[PDB]
Amino acid sequence: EEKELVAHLRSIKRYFLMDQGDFFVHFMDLAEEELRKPVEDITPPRLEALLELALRMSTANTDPFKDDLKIDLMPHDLISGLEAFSFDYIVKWPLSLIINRKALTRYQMLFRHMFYCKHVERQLCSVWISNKTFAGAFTLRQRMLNFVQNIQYYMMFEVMEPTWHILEKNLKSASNIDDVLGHHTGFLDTCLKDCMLTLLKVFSKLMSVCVMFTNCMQKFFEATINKFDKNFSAHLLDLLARLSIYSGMASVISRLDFNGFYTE
Amino acid sequence: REIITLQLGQCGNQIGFEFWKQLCAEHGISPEAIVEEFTDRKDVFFYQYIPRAVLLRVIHSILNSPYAKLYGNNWASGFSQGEKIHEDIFDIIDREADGSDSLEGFVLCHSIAGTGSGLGSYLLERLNDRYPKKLVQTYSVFPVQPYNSLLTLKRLTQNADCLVVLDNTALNRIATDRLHIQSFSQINQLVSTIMSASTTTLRYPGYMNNDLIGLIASLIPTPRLHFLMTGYTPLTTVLDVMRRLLQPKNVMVSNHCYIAILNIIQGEVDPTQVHKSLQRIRERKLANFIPWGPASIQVALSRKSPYLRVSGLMMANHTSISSLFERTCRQYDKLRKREDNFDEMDTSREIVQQLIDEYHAATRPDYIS
Amino acid sequence: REIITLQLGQCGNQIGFEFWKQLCAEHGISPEAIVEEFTDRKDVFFYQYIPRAVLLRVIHSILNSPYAKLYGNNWASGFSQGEKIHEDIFDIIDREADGSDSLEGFVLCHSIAGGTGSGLGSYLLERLNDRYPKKLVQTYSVFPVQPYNSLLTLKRLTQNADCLVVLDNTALNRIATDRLHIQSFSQINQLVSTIMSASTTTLRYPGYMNNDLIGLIASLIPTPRLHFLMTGYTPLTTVLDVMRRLLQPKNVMVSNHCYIAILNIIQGEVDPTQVHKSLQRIRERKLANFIPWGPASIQVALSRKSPYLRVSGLMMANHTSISSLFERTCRQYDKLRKREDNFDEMDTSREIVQQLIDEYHAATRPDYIS
Amino acid sequence: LGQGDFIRHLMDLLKPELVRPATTLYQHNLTGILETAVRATNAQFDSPEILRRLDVRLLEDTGWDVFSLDYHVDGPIATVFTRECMSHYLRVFNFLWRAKRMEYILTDIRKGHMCNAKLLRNMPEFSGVLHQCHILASEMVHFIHQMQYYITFEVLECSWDELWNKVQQAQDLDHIIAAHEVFLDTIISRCLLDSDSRALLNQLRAVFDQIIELQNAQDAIYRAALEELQRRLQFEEKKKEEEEENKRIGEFKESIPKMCSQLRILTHFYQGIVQQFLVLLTTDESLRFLSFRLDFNEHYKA
Ligand SMILES: Nc1nc2c(ncn2[C@@H]2O[C@H](COP(=O)(O)OP(=O)(O)O)[C@@H](O)[C@H]2O)c(=O)[nH]1
Ligand SMILES: Nc1nc2c(ncn2[C@@H]2O[C@H](COP(=O)(O)OP(=O)(O)O)[C@@H](O)[C@H]2O)c(=O)[nH]1
Repeated sequence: EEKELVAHLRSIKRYFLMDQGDFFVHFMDLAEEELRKPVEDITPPRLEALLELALRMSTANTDPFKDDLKIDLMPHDLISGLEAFSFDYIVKWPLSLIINRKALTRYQMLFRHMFYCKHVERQLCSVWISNKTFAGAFTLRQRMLNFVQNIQYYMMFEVMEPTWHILEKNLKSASNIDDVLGHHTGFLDTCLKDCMLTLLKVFSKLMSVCVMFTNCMQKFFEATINKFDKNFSAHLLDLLARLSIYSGMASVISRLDFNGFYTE
Repeated sequence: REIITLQLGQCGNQIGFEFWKQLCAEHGISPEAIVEEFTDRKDVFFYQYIPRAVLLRVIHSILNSPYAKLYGNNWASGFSQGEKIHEDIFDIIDREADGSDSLEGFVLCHSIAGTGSGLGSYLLERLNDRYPKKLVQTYSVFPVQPYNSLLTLKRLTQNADCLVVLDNTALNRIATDRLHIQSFSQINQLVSTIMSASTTTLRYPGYMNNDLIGLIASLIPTPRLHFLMTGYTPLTTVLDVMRRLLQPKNVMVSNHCYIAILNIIQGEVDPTQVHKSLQRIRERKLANFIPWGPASIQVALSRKSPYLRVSGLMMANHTSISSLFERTCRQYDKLRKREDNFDEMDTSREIVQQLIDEYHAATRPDYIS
Repeated sequence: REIITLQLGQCGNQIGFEFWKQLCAEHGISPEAIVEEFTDRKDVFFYQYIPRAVLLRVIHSILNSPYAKLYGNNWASGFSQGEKIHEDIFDIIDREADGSDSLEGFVLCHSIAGGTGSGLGSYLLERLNDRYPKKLVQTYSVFPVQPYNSLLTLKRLTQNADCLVVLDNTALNRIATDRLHIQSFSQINQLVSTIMSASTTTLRYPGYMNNDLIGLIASLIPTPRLHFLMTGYTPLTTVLDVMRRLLQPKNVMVSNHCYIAILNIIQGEVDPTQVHKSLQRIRERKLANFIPWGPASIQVALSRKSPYLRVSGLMMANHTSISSLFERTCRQYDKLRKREDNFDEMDTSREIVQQLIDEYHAATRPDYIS
Repeated sequence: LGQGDFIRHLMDLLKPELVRPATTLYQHNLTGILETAVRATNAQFDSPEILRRLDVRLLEDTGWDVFSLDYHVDGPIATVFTRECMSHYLRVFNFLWRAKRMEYILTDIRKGHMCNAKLLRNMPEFSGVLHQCHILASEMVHFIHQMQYYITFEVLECSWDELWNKVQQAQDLDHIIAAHEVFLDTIISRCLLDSDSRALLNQLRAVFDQIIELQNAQDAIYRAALEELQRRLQFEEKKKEEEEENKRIGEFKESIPKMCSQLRILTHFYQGIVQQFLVLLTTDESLRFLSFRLDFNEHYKA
């Protein structure tokens, strides 16, 4: 009731899990040119001025706790400039027992993994208009767009959402703080497990050919489009081979292919 | 990113005037353009509140309506007069463009059946000249009539980056079957239900689909196959809604397979049985897709306006839309054998034949090359 | 320091009377020029209460108004008649001037569209530049044989008046049809008086800065030629929203290009700590451009609303686009010069306004100097 | 100086006095001037008690270096100020007095130019060098008219708000002293009057000096054009000889490029002391809000 917690966890979810859409489509649109620059070249006084302006102009203006978002450029990538950006959240004392630096970097580990997948299909969909006024790349763009927009749907409505839906109800029947401290870390270790965050590094290298293919099309050859095909399609088949060999982690295949394609 | 809409002809005005009325009520906005006290993103269509519309004798009917404080029959007559006011109507669109922060699209509402046909053919040509990076979606409505209809299709197949078909014939059936009307003042109520529920994901921000180019690039795989049809069941679980959208009784259309499906569920249904229904739809095989490329079905949830129960809308890219063209193509040749160059009609005739062939080639396991 | 205002012609007299009505309502002063019981520095525009006005048919309308206790169509005819009564009006002007402790300026409210007010204001500006050499002259001129009178007024205003504020009836009528739904003079004059009263807000309510007319003038006008300003009034809530709605072309009373100087006046009770964040974000998003040669910035100041009478705001800009308007007049003059004692004064006027338009067009270049 | 209305009139009356050297200045004369200002401005409608303590004091050159107000306070109220708040206010009042005369100078120059061009607008050979006199002004008044805002909004209106907020809720007179004592440790810090920010203030003084040197090199170029104009008026009004003046008019045109080399070297040194000033701000946090005020539209920093 006082210094409420359930009305405090929702605010973190809007930015960390990127629930709020109006805030990111307007932030990356403003702070893109200033993120492609390399690391140790961008002034944080320039980013934070855009973050503050991104919140107020968006529909996140109705948020009492919005003033606790800080920019934190990580030194290491998800083992520069763009791959070294992640929000940071500062909280007061009494709530710091629940959401602390030990269990906030986890919110910051599954954020960059979603800011990467949101960035690629943001520009992959941007080349969609440039070509529309040499003609065999449209059927390859279909192979990557129907992959990221089939991972994002599984990553947002059938992974974190279900776990979050449980946590909200699982905090109405709490009895003591060392239980809430269990229903929380019991929610972060599940999101990091159902997602590919726990190894499965083939996804990391799989994303390289997607973003790089956007660069080739942005340079406007015919022997290079077909070169990406044999390279990306081979990397995708390595994924479904390892995603299938297990004891959901199996329903993901039904999301990747729906027409019986990739039956090889 | 803002979307400035256009309304041409008696049709475009009437559907747009009733589209805004559906939106003005879905938000807490009085018809006096004043917010009522009574979270929903409203900046895309409204400018801080005024709608971003550029209309073009029905106008007087709007100026007498309580919403006054919110703002021949030849295809050649439409294209000719549109050239005489080239600078007039482009003054308005340009002054409305730069005043906006960052323009995104041009949702254009016009019927291809008098002056809206010839004028809309003129605009879709002129927009691609000056604005080369702006999407142009059109909510065209299907009904000398064969001539004016197909001539717009020449422009709508190479200029408009999207198109949503809504034929009055299939609508009239649903007007007769489940509404028992026998009127324009009634079928437009269904059209306004389709137009408003189409952009429900832009006005209510969710996980994805926070921009118009997100709804477009997912369905339309190639620049040519850019025609979409709609499906709206409520006239109860997610399985109840998903099964009804795929029935041919609900589609607003009078081998064959789908290309991409997007489901809009505006209910408060818990997001846990969303994957179970998709799993079931695959098993019973209620719909088939293209064999060549990987085609998947996507479902999206949203939140109903509290100021105004489960609904559902489906954006479909179906090859069976090629049938509507053939009806236009057929009646043209009959009028071509019944009666300064008359070459534009024949040149338009050729490109429509290229399109229909592309559809019937899309259902082949070797559509590539 | 006391400011004396002058009202010429029908338009000038009407807007001045409505401005005085608004200002008397803002303070506790009854129409009978008696203070009502019910901090606001009122000595600048009022004399201990009587306003410092010099009115020059509608005078009968004012005398029949409840505020009685408060006091041809050619340019050449106006100039001649103003020359005829030089001493008569200047005795009044001089007695009202030397009666004041320390005079500061001469606010002139008149319409340059046509009639006798145009030529009379021309003559008065010339004679005031002659007699008083140390008095600033600001002019709330209102824009509409009309092109002749207008261009002559511009010729006299581009060298004499040390400042000027434009007001076009076309933009006012556009705003009236848009957001007031009028289809009248007595309706657009309301908005005009609102803008005018909000213009001199910082002089009547003392703040940290802007306690004198020079504080408002010398900040904006960088060179003696570029002395034409435009106005914007957004409230028809944070300061960022106000500043974002102000820079929209939808509100500016004006029918490459860049800015020379911007001034914002905020009359609300807003939190004054978010203004620097507002300016930071405005610079970030790059909503407005500045001159490339000299360092030009935007200034913002706050004030207090009249308690006897909510967040409002006004913007005064020095935009190079204003020259466009002159061009139209110029153009029309040429069209009037080829369709029909010496008739050379109009030619000199055309010459000097061409000079001014050329200077404006050269101001937006990275090498405007020299 | 939070009144503005009163300090404006007070700077117009002390102008004829302080220009003289300090040796001819005696305190008993200035009090009549101060009393006159309080009667003229809006400060007359004020509590008579607080007006009994407002007086003058003479610091121990020129009259603009030894004048300052004191507002001495004795009695029970003296346990809040404690002889140290009165030794900090005068340490602040000097910085607000300098940054106030450096502005009323730059609105006097900007007033001269509005009456200057209304006289000598008939000499097309002089506007070439008169122009450099305008640009250097409008480039100099920006640096001052912007620093005035950082003084108002980011030093006074912001640091005073954290004081009136910790007073209407404080109590026991020991949360008031501690709230008023830190209110004098931020203003000394937000202004450049700190101890470790010495290199910054002495750098600002040079910019304060260049404003005076312009005001001295301006009237010299201004008056030299009015003499030649006045002679040119009388050299033709009495007669309406011709060869003995063309050499005087001819040499007058030859002295113009000499004056142009002054304003060309004065400007090129003014920009060299401001572009050096900004580098010193990147040193302790609230100063960053000043770098944006000056560098708006990036007129500097290339
Ligand atoms: N769905 C629908 N279609 C309409 C409506 N009103 C008109 N239409 C269509 O618009 C066509 C007539 O266009 P018309 O008004 O003559 O265009 P105009 O010449 O520009 O005025 C008809 O074929 C109708 O199919 C309406 O209320 N609803
Ligand atoms: N904006 C505005 N302009 C006015 C108003 N009344 C008159 N005018 C302008 O004044 C002009 C007429 O001036 P006029 O009275 O004939 O001048 P006179 O011959 O000296 O009396 C018209 O062109 C109008 O544009 C008013 O109430 N508002």
